[PDB]
Amino acid sequence: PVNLIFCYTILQMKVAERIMAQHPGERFYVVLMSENRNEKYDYYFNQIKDKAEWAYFFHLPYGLNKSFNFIPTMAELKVKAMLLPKVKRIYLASLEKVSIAAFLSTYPDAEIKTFDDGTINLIQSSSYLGDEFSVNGTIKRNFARMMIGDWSIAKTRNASDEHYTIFKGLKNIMDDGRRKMTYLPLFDASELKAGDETGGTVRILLGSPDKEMKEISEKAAKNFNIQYVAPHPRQTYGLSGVTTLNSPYVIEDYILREIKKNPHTRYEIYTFFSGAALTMKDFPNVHVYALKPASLPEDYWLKPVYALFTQSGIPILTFDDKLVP
Amino acid sequence: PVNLIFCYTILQMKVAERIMAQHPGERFYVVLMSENRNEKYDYYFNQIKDKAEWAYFFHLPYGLNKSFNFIPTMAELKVKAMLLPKVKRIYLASLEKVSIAAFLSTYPDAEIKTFDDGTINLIQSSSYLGDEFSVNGTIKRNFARMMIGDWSIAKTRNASDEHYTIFKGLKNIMDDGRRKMTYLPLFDASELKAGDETGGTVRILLGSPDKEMKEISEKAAKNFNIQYVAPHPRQTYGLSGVTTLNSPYVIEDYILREIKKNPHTRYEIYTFFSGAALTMKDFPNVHVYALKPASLPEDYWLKPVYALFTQSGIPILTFDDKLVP
Ligand SMILES: Nc1ccn([C@@H]2O[C@H](COP(=O)(O)OP(=O)(O)O)[C@@H](O)[C@H]2O)c(=O)n1
Ligand SMILES: Nc1ccn([C@@H]2O[C@H](COP(=O)(O)OP(=O)(O)O)[C@@H](O)[C@H]2O)c(=O)n1
Repeated sequence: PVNLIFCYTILQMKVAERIMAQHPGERFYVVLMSENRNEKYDYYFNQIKDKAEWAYFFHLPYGLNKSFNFIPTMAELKVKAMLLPKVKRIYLASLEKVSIAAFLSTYPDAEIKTFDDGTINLIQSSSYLGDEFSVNGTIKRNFARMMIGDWSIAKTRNASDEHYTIFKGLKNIMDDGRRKMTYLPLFDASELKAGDETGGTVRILLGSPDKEMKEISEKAAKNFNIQYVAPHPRQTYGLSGVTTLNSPYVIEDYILREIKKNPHTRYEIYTFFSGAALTMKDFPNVHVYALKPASLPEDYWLKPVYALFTQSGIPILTFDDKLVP
Repeated sequence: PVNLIFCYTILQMKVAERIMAQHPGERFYVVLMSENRNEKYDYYFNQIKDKAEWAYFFHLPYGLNKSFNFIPTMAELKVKAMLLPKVKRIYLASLEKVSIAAFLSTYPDAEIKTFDDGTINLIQSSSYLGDEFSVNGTIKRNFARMMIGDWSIAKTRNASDEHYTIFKGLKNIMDDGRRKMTYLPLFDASELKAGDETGGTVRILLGSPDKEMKEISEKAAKNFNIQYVAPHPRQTYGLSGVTTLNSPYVIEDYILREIKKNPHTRYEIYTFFSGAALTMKDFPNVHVYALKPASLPEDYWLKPVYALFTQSGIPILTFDDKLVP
């Protein structure tokens, strides 16, 4: 159980030091956020790093703060005035209307538009009311409590008149009557020239970011005879006995390039319920499979995941990982 | 006149690219804010940096985001759950209740306490109603409009039950009946052992951060025969013909050390109305002077500055800079 202190000036750091020296028995994490860095600043930051359990110094880009901790002069007013950019419109993920809400309000006349955060846009309001979410003090209740509140503010607090979704035909949480829904497809399957699938089958497993799916994954690769793993961008460890595909592209892009180059090849994409299955279903010559490992709990994925997948036409294969050496 | 786009995932960056490619004639600044960095992320960031008029990639500290752009698994819920720190209390500058407001609300049961931003705490509510601030479309009106709103939310939106001020005897903007005011003195003048001022006078000019006070400053140093300049921490250029004092300390600290070491020396501190004069007035053997250059406009400092200074007992000297070679 910790205390936080936030600073943005040297004198505020001296205050942080007085506050800590007054609570010798307490734990402190201390964040300095400042546009300036120099000998003077560091010296007082490092004084705080020596007393705090943890300390971080965000070195922000010049002119992000349009207010002042001091009383400004006509000079200091004019400079900030004429560097403050002139802002007509702002685009952001729906949930960023919550977390970058304080910046939004400093541009009250900017027209706002949002786009999907990701697959989290696809869980509809009522789903967060399910029994799955309604036990108490549980980790699933706290999540639902949170999203319900966050979506509320994203929908009701800084009027934005349009929402971009990348998912064709699945109801969006932001489709609330208060805004235009626009479909914006990220991926161009035309000009690919994909024909009949002769000359072979390439099998790829999508990697999981959970370091704990390493052994399930390796078994999946063996069971279904998959040669390649496409690692998750949030993924950090490796699989043994499976050729990892190293590439700067995300999977969808990489697969689009391969189809262009290999227009007769059957592509099989296996995934533990990654969002990619949803963006990829309709790709020509691509066949997507959800893998549901029997050894994980049933509640390891939220009920809405299963619904979304079968609603989207993706096979959910039961996989008996425990029967694989 | 610009458009902003904010992202926190690769797919959101692809959306940013579609949005820009659809407004070829518009200017874009694009910010990616992400906890992960790698080949995959950079590649898509650099794609955006090639189309945007400007682009910046904040590489945030792990686990700052307690929500999800994807639908999380029981694993992904548990990990975030048990890394999310346990937070009892949060300390921050009064105005940071506005700018870090969205983080505050994600800790609804944390007890909150504030401290002064700086001298800006000393301008009282009504002062922002002055004629000085009440012409229209002016830069001074916009400032007052802004502070009035910011103070309102700092005072009324995330109940905090105590405010620390570093200024003894000057009314604080946060002294609104809704909270305890506590004086927290930053600076220990006792144990200094300052005696009668014999053995000489040391004169120091406080540097201005306005690169445009360079010539006024140099003249001040010459006029009043000041040998040393203490440069501002926000200050970035140098003075000619004045020995700059290089030190990691801020002025108050540095002066405290000097008095200990030189307990019979008279210290004269000259300043164009820096906040330091307010924290320093009562230091033993320190005599502070405000310098008001005749060649600047009268409205270069806000009326409340002058009031605060004379209210605080600091001499305001008229300085005829134009009469100095
Ligand atoms: N192995 C993988 C998995 C996901 N992805 C990308 O990650 C996106 C969504 O994955 P997800 O729902 O498991 O979690 P997040 O990626 O939204 O963080 C997909 O649309 C793919 O572009 C990938 O490139 N390779
Ligand atoms: N030449 C100077 C001027 C200010 N300062 C520090 O800056 C603080 C306030 O200066 P100010 O009101 O001109 O503007 P800010 O410093 O609040 O940004 C003082 O309390 C000093 O600690 C300094 O160390 N040296």
